[PDB]
Amino acid sequence: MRLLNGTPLALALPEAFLYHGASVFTTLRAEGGRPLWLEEHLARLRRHALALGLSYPGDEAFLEDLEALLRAFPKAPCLRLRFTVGEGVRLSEARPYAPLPLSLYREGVRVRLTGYRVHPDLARYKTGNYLPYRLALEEARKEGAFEGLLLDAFGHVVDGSRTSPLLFREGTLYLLEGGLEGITREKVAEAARGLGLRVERGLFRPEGLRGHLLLAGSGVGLLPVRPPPPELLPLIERFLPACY
Amino acid sequence: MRLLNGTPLALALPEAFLYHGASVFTTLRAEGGRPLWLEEHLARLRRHALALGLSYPGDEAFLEDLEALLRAFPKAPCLRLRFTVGEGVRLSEARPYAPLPLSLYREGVRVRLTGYRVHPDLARYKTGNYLPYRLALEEARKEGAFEGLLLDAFGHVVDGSRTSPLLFREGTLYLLEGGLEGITREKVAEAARGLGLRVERGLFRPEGLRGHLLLAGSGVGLLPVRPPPPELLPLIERFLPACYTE
Amino acid sequence: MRLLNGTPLALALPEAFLYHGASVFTTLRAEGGRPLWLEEHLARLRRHALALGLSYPGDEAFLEDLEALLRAFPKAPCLRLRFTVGEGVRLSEARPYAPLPLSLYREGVRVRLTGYRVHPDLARYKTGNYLPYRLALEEARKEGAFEGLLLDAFGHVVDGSRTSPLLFREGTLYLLEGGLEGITREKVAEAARGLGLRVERGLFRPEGLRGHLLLAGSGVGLLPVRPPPPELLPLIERFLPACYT
Amino acid sequence: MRLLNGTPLALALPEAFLYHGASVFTTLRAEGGRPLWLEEHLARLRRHALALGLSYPGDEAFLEDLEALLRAFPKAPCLRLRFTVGEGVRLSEARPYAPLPLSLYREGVRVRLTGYRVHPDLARYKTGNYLPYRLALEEARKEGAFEGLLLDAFGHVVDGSRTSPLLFREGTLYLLEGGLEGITREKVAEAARGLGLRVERGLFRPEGLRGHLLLAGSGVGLLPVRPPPPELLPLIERFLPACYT
Ligand SMILES: *Cc1c(COP(=O)(O)O)cnc(C)c1O
Ligand SMILES: *Cc1c(COP(=O)(O)O)cnc(C)c1O
Ligand SMILES: *Cc1c(COP(=O)(O)O)cnc(C)c1O
Ligand SMILES: *Cc1c(COP(=O)(O)O)cnc(C)c1O
Repeated sequence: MRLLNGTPLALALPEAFLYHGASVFTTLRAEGGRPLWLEEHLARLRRHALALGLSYPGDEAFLEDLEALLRAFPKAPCLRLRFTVGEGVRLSEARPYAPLPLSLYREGVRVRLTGYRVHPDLARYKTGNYLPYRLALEEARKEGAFEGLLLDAFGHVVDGSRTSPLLFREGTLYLLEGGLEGITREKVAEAARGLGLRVERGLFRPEGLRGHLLLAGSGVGLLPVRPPPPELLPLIERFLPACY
Repeated sequence: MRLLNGTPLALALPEAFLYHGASVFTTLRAEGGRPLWLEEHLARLRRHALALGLSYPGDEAFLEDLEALLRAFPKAPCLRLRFTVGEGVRLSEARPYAPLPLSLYREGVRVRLTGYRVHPDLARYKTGNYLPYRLALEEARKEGAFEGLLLDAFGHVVDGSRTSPLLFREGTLYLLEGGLEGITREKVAEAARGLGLRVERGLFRPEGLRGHLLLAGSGVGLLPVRPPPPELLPLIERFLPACYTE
Repeated sequence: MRLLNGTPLALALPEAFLYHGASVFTTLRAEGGRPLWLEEHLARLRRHALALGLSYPGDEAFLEDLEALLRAFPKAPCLRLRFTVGEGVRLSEARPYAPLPLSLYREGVRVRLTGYRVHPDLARYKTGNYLPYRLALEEARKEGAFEGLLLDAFGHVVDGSRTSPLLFREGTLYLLEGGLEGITREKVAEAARGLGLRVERGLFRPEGLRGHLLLAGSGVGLLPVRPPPPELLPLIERFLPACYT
Repeated sequence: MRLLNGTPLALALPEAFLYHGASVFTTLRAEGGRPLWLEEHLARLRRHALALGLSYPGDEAFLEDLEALLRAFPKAPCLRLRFTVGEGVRLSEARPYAPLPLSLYREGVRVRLTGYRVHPDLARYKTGNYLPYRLALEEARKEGAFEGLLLDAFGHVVDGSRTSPLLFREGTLYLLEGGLEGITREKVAEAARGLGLRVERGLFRPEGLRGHLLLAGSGVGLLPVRPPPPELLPLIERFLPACYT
């Protein structure tokens, strides 16, 4: 017997999935009824599932799900999509996307460096064990900061709770190493190279983070921390959600 | 809109609970209708919930649940119970308990040391972020072992996937630090003192594990790794689940 | 008094060089009497010596040793040269180069990912503290592989025991950071860009080694791990040791 | 062919020993001709050699060397000895011990905390890859510190260049983890338990080194950093080298 808030509760989702965070996921934005970088997301999700010993449902199954989801909210310019894989479980959902105010891309947001660490074994996978990231964001919100930053076991700053951090300093856009290989950040790097900007990767500690931070992710595009450097205005423009 | 395996889904539990493993829990054994260390489990569960910013629904609600569960199994020699807290979630469940073979407590089990780590910030809490522990047990079982052991960031051996490791050498019982403070382990410590055994806590590296390993947990009692020494027979007896056919 | 294998011995070398691995070095290939990338090798040896507080004997001294070594092996199609610097020690040596079976450049070799680590302070320098590299190669050879790969303290795969690893995917060549800045790897990178390929540098975890691996160094040129990707065929040709004639 | 400073040098020592720091070693003190803790030193040298794939030649080969060495000091003053093992290499040596000023065992010495790291794999062994230690000691000596301390990859303080650190705080003697398990430090730990003191191992950061630091090593015995705490006076006296009368 199993009770939820006093009331008997039946089956539905497997225990591993519900009780143990035993899943991998990804989140995409759809714009004009077209998901951004669908292939990249499915290729990553498949890699993550396989690395954690989950069967991947196959692209066709997700494409099928997408046929229904894309029409779920006809009055919204954009959608937030989530694709989630667990043993016995393909969970695909959609909700209206609510863009940040444009003024946040012009004026920038704040970040909070937290003391929370990524998992040494899971940090490179987008998994249901998300508490360290949720906790980091909770800490950040406690100061109205937009994003919280996490560390590895060595004290490097390696990730945001839901965005990938970049640092612009000297003449150079740096991608912080050590965390999730974010799709948005790789596209940003690609676009920055495409514009003749200097792009490099590096492992950073908090004391090395001098210059302008930015945050990339499927939920936000490219979001500057504090007022952006002028050199990156066009790069930010290019990744602004098309949702106004 | 949500689809489960292609078919629409009216989701019963909150998003974060399912998607983020955002929960704390505890698992208890009941013997002949009586829950073991109920006070300690509810104390820990509240402590873990408060540490992780999750609303605790109160002892009474859980004790209400408990009566119902116990009523559903009036004949069961033993039960495994589980109490889980998330935001907007009070989950309480019970199912028949089945013991390990009695010989295991005499002849002992195998462990496998794995390369999986606990989370630096959540290791002390019993949370829904339980994947490393799953992976550790999966590795152990692949290798024909009963339990998989996990490391901290520095390579200390700090936990089992669902049991708490102890080391016994000469006349002292060591509790290995850096993992979950298991309730069973603390009880085992308590009983060992009462036996005229000394008890110390420390951080141990694999090579520091000289002596007899044992495993403590709510689901097993106290289980020796390999045959136990007779200095521990008393302790093994005391914690052996009272759950074999009448 | 010092006994070597029971026999009293007056040390020809200073204790630091011998007991403590206190040296920097480089190994070059000479092809038909001409050293490959001599300028690069000597500039790096100087940089490394100075970085570690070792006095550098000057290029002219090694140039003189080089000629002396060349004179000694007038027939050899290729030579393996080692120039080593320690305090009060210039050591220059040569032996005939032993070319790999030519088919390895077509069929590729195997690598073994090992658990050996490079040193946090010395990974960037080519030093006589070389035991972790030898141990990695030992393990690789015990497992039937050609090269062993080493990690950094953080878990990235950052080096091979005597070659620099490269990863090709999609249409970009990645140089693995964290280990020695090899001369051959830099040359391959420059050549790859000239062939129209994108080149990127990053720290990679073992798990992240998706695509084709290759190995670069003065001892091998550019050697593929398993059969190469088509895109890199011209680079394998360009860097092939000219040592089969 | 090898050239040493332009002059042909004859083989003598194998490449791995010579160029790669591929050795394990231990250093002993002898007082009146008998080496302290000879069995422990030899047992450890054997374990270190085996762990690193180096053939250990047997205790008797070193004992034969020892007899040869002792023959050349009939006077039997204190001796500093070193036993070194590489592949095809057994090196044994002895020279007069140089005692520290007696005053240092009551006054204590200074240490310098360096940024040099130990090697992740080799920190637990006493090997020829000794450059980080050398470098740490050189830094210490620039400011008149007796010893330089080294870190691990996390920033823990895990060893001295040639001595093992201990920390005494409340009434507990701590052995700093992460470096070589010194013979002297284990002996000290044993004697400390016999005095009814508690002894624990701990992994320490620089912040956490509050209390009395001490250094243990086959050369120095037990050597305090700053004046020592009274509880430890008997241990300093037990381990003070018998090389002053
Ligand atoms: C999703 C996520 C990101 C951003 O990745 P994208 O693929 O750009 O959406 C960054 N960090 C963490 C921890 C994430 O979960
Ligand atoms: C539950 C659990 C234990 C055992 O704790 P008890 O309170 O004795 O039941 C040990 N390790 C882990 C990881 C656990 O989840
Ligand atoms: C010498 C060496 C290489 C190869 O470098 P090159 O300069 O290309 O010859 C690669 N890795 C290690 C560890 C080396 O010592
Ligand atoms: C030799 C040594 C010590 C001291 O060891 P003993 O066995 O006590 O002589 C401490 N640290 C390092 C790095 C050493 O090499």
